[PDB]
Amino acid sequence: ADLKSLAKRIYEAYLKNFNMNKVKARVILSGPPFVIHDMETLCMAEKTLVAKLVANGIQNKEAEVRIFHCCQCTSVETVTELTEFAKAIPGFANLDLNDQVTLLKYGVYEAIFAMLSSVMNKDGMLVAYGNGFITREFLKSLRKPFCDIMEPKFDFAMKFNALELDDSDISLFVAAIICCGDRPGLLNVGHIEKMQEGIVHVLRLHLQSNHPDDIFLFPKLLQKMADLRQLVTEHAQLVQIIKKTESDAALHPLLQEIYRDMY
Amino acid sequence: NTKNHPMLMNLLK
Ligand SMILES: CC(C)(Sc1ccc(CCN(CCCCC2CCCCC2)C(=O)NC2CCCCC2)cc1)C(=O)O
Repeated sequence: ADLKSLAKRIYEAYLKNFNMNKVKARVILSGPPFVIHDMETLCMAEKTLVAKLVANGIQNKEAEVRIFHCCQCTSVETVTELTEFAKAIPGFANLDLNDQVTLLKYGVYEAIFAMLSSVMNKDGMLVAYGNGFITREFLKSLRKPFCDIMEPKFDFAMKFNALELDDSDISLFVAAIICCGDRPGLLNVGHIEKMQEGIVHVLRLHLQSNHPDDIFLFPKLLQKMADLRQLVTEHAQLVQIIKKTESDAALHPLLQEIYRDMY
Repeated sequence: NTKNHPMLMNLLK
C-alpha cells in the first residue's frame, strides 16, 4: 500500500468537495466580507446575502430564529459536501450501505465542528460562502438558548487552530472521524476497524512528515477526536431542547433524520 | 440503517 498516495487522494477529495478550505478562509480573514456585529448589520446582511429569507416571510420571526434557519440550511449543504467526500474516501463506497449511513450519521457533526475551526478566529466566524463575518460577541448577545450554540465551538476551535494544521492534515483527520469502527450499530465492525486502522496509519505517517517539529501531534489529534464526540453529544442535547421548546425552530428533515436516535 | 435514513440514502445514491 502507498500511504503517501492515499493521503494525497484524501486531500484532493477534500479540496474538490468542500467549498471552503483553510487557505481560502485565511485569504479572506486577512484581506471584504460583510460584518455582522449587531441587529442592524444582521438585517442588512440578510437583505444582501439571504434576500429570499426576508422578502417578507419569517421576516417577522425573531432574529434568533432567522439565524437558526440559516444555520440549518448551511448544515444541510455541509452534510451533502461531507457525503460526497466520504464517497471519495478509498474503501468507503465498498462498505455496506447500512454502514455507510451509520458512519455518516455519527461522523458528520464531528467533522462539521472540526472544519468550523478553519473559518473561526477569536473574534468571529466567516459565513455565507465567505461573504459574511459574524462576531463571536454578537452570537453571545442572542437570547437563550440560541446564544449557547456557538461558544463551545469557538472554544474548541481556538485550541484546534493552535495546532497549526493545514488542509492536507485536516482532510485526513476528517476521514479518520468518518471511518470510525466504534459507532453504534455497525454491521461489519471488523471491516470498518481495519479501514479505520488504515486511515489512522495514513494520518500518523502524514503528521510525522508534515509536522516534524511536533512529536505529539498524533496523540493530540486523537484527543481532539474524543473532544469532538463529547462536543457533538452536548450539541445534540441542546438541539433537542431547542426543537422541543421553540416552535419557530423546527428542524429540517435531513437534520432530524441525523439527530433521531443518535445520542 | 438505510430504512431509517432515506434522505442520507438518497445522498449516497
Ligand atoms: C443548525 C443546527 C440545528 S445548530 C448549528 C450547527 C452549526 C452551526 C454553524 C453553521 N454556520 C453558520 C451559518 C451562518 C449563516 C449566516 C447567518 C446570519 C445571516 C447570514 C447567514 C457555518 O458557517 N457552518 C460551517 C459551514 C462550513 C463548514 C463547517 C460548518 C450553527 C448552528 C445543526 O446542528 O445543524
